[PDB]
Amino acid sequence: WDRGIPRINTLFQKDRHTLAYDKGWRVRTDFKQYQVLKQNPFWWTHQRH
Amino acid sequence: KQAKASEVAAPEYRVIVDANNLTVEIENELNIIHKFIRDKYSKRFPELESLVPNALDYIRTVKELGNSLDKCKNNENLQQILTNATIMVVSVTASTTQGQQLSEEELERLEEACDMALELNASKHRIYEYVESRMSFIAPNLSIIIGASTAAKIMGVAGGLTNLSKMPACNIMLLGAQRKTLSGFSSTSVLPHTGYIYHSDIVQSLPPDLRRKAARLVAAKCTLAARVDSFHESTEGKVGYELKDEIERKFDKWQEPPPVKQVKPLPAPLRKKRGGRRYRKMKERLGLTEIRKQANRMSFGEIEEDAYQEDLGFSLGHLGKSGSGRVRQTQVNEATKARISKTLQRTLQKQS
Amino acid sequence: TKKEQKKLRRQTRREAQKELQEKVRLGLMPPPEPKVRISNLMRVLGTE
Amino acid sequence: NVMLESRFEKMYEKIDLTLLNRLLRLIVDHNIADYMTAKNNVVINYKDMNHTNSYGIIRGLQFASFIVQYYGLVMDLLVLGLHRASEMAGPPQMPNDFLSFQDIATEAAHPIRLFCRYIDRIHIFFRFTADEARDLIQRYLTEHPDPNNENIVGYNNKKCWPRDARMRLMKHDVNLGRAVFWDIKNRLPRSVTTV
Amino acid sequence: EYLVSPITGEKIPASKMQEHMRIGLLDPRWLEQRDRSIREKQSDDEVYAPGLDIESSLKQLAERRTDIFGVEETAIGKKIG
Amino acid sequence: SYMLPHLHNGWQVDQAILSEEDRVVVIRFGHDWDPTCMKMDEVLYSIAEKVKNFAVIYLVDITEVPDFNKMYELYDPCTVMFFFRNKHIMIDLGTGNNNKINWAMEDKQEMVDIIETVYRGARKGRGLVVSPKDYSTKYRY
Amino acid sequence: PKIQQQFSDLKRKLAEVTEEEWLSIPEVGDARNKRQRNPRYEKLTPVPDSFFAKHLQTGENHTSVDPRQTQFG
Amino acid sequence: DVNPKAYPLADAHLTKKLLDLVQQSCNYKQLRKGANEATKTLNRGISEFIVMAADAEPLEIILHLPLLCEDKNVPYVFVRSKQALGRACGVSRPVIACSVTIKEGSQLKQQIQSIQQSIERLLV
Amino acid sequence: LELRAAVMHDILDMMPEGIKQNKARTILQHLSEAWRCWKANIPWKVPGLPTPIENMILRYVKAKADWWTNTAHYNRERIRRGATVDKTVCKKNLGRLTRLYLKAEQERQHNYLKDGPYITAEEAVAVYTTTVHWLESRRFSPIPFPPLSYKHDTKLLILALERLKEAYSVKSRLNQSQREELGLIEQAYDNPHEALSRIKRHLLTQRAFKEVGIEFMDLYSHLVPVYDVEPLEKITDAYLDQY
Repeated sequence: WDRGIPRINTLFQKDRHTLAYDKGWRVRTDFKQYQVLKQNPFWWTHQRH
Repeated sequence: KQAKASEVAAPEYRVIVDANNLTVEIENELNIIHKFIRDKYSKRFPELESLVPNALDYIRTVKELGNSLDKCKNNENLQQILTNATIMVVSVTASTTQGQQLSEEELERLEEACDMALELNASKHRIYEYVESRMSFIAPNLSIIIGASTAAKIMGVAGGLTNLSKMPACNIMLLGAQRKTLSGFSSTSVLPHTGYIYHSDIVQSLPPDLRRKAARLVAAKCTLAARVDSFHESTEGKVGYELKDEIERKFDKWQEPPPVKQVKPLPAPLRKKRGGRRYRKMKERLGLTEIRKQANRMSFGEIEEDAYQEDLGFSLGHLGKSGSGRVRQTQVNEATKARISKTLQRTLQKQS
Repeated sequence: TKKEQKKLRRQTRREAQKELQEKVRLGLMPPPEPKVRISNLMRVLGTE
Repeated sequence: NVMLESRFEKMYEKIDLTLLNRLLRLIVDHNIADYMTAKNNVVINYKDMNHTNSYGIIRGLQFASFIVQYYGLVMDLLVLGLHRASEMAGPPQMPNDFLSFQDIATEAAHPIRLFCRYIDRIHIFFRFTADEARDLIQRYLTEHPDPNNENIVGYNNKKCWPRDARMRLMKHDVNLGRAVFWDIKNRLPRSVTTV
Repeated sequence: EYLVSPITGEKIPASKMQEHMRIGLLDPRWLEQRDRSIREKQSDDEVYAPGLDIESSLKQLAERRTDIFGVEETAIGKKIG
Repeated sequence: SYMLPHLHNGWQVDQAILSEEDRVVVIRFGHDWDPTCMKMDEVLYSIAEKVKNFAVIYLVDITEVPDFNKMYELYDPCTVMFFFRNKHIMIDLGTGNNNKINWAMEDKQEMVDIIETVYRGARKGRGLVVSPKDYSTKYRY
Repeated sequence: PKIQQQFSDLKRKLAEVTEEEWLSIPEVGDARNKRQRNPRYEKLTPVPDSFFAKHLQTGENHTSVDPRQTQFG
Repeated sequence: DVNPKAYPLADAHLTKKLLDLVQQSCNYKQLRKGANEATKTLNRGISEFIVMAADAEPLEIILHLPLLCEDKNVPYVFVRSKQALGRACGVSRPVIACSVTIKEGSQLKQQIQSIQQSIERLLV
Repeated sequence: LELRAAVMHDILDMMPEGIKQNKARTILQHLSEAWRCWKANIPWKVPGLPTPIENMILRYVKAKADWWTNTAHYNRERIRRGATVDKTVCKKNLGRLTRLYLKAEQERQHNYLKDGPYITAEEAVAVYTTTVHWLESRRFSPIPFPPLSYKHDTKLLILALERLKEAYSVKSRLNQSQREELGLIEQAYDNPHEALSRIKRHLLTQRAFKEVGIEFMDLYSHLVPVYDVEPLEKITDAYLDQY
């Protein structure tokens, strides 16, 4: 259930069909440090992806 | 040549008007020869017209580049023609023209066209030089306001004092506006809507942020002075001096140091208030809604899972924790919906 | 001008209302009643 | 084997807007490319300070990540060479995986065997034969002579590891590391970016 | 130029008519606001000392500190050394 | 440090304390040449215009005016004291000396907060107000 | 050295400023307008309820998945 | 009344009628204030006619307008004061030239035609 | 504060004493205005200021600037080495280093404008031809401008709007700028086609943009720039990134 590096429980997410169009989200999560004035500890990942 | 040699019933201004009509005739011949050069050259390097929109710069570039596109690299003569950014852009584009060579007789014909265009350019320079020398007689006030080269150029592009007099100030401000293709930049080229008036020394001798405000004023006063001169009134130059004095006074007013402004102390650390439709609406907006009331709470001893990695401690209250809330899901209050300001809306409407 | 006309109207209205409120302050005209309507029947006269 | 771990010194700051516009037109419609490169050239403000970002790039833009990744793709091409870049990516019909190759022979056809580029940090893994390494060291030393054996003075190794767990700087793999860095740094024009 | 005033009706001429339109429509509350500003902004005691005390204080600071002034490098807060 | 008014004898200090019935009299006991006093006086000078509606700031030299040294224990380089209607207003800064601010404050806003707290508490007839921030430590780390 | 040694020459040269030159010496006025100097006030106005609604809506995932979503979709 | 170079100088009754019509045109959004807007309306032929004040201190700054009206067949007169024209134009500032413009299907047809017929009859 | 006291005392000693005493405070006003102009990288010039007073104030500004820069660098080195330091000292140092960096950056931009591009087209041509040959070798079809009836145009718009929205998710207290940004996002979400039309219009026509704000996040080792873009341009840029 909560296993697999894309978290196989993410197949069941409500937004699973509107996340298929979100590409390059890791790069923009990393670049988010240049837009918000706060350090993000989870800069490397995204909970919905 | 006779006028310049004799510069020590057939008046002077008939010669002036004939010369100034010759200027627009020369400009028309220049634009048709530019059409020919562009049409017969856009089979070797067809993209250059989209990179160098200026007619004379395009003519100089095709005379310099010719059929050999190795002269875009290690070539100083282009730096005498174009900006460095557009030089590197045309080098980049010439690396990938996808255009076949030119025939030798085609090269001869295009070189002849370029040489004739340069001859016409030199003739235009000489005739504008003569007009600039005769400025003080032909247009005293317009020369008083803005030098002599600027007045000569603006009436040469307009087509004489008579043609310039029937022109509004908002177009005299744009006499000499070049297309100025933006190569990566953000229309920070100082020539998006500027002409010979903006680059006149009277406008250029201001801080760069007041220069367009100064150019509008200078164009308006130059329109006034040109209308004054078109009937050859104020021969001595009183009107031009008055307009220049007004321009200088308005320029000093802009650069006048800001007034002394007082510091407002903190009022006091310490009355009845009304209530009505406005008070009810503002209280409902700031009121604690049921969904926001329910997020304030937190179950005792029932440990929630830490959703939202990015910030631990963020927790909804009894919103979904199956704690002590209600059976149905809470509904969003319409009064809390985010809306935009009045000024922001009016700017969003002027944008349309 | 449009601004001058609006300014004149505003000044006239302000003068009239200021004089009316001074009259109310001096008993010459009894204090105004709340403008009760059907929708206002219960905010102004709920207990009644 | 040789691992070079580096990063382009100031990639974001030394990005020409005009060259970026001309490079972006190869990828997107000229309207979009002109929009982005114009958006990079805006006024930057801090409380009384105002300048115009005419040279560098702005990291705070939403699409700045795309621009940086594409510009770093250009540097990857400059470093790998078009032949090795096309061999790593493979034919477009069947593109290669993370660090896979179509055939074993294609993998071993070049010194550079692995390559990766995080946003601005490059990791290159070379594998030299006994002769290629010495030829490259000879070229580097004929370019940069070192008779006093001074190449060990500036060398960097991870001090977090014990003395025998970190890299041993003998004489041959120091000149080899310097040669690899020199050969990789030459194929990057310093005007664009430098290492 | 005997004109007509849309406010009073008197016969104000060409040039001073314009000023009439700026004065006849001037808000009476402006007078009260300006008098209130005068009464509020001129009854305030000065926050800082006058020039006399500023000069005197700088003089005594120079006298009591030779680490910043003088030619003789004396102590921190002693008398003239 | 020199723009603020100076008090030149004890009688003027007492009259300055007495002359105010609706503003907090803030008095800096110390020497204008002292480093700590100059640091405090920069801050007091930068806020003197901003608090003129509910506070007045005076400076006192503890050698030219020596009467309050034994009385108010003015044996620190800089001392800031608050009076409201001829009453010393003690403030619980958390430093163990609830009578004065015997150090230099590095922030413009903290002294404004302290002055406003003193004023608001002293209007209610309180001899001791509580500072909005605890100064038992310096939060350096 | 002594701060008042680097300014000694300029202090000497100040003596040639005529008394009338000491009276022009304009007063310094701020260049930032009424909005910059003393802004009116900033109200707080908490977040819309839609934020809580969307946060609690994130969840209640699904009971089934179309057998078309692959390892990454 | 003073400068004779302002030749089609209207009388008092026609001045009243003309200022009234200018006020109505400003109400109907058919007015263009300023000499520059008058020139811009001339070059496009979208102007019924033009009114200009004969009190500009340099008067010859508005004598190109009659010469352009002759080239575009547009009626033109001079009024006595700049401030009256400005007020008639809805502008507190002194306007020295205004243009009453064309609009298809407008309600100000007959008044404009009558004021034109009166205008092109006093030009001598 | 010792430098300011010394300079003020020196200038006020040469004051003609008996004839004028009300202009002591205007000297301090000028002394602080010149320092503010130096800190803003703005040229300082007073028309009616006599030349000797101008030179004395310029010397004061240069000495204070040297001390200011040295103190900034010394304090930054202290912060970096993990020394125990107050929060306010860190904030003041961050503000100091922001101004120093931005002075050095205005200088860099001015140098680029004066010296033109540094990319010496020959090697720019090399880079461009390398990229062109790569893309031809990959048979890469260029990305087109988004079509009118782009199928998943609204999906990308919703993704961009949610990306912009997921910065105020926990910020329980809003702000006027944040309130305006949230209003724009809600107005674009409720009215998607008009927002897409505005985005397309911005992409096609907009080439001049409002100024962005720069702030520095202090990591105690290096300063991370953070850029505040206009909320109306952020929607277009976020959609462009997603697309």
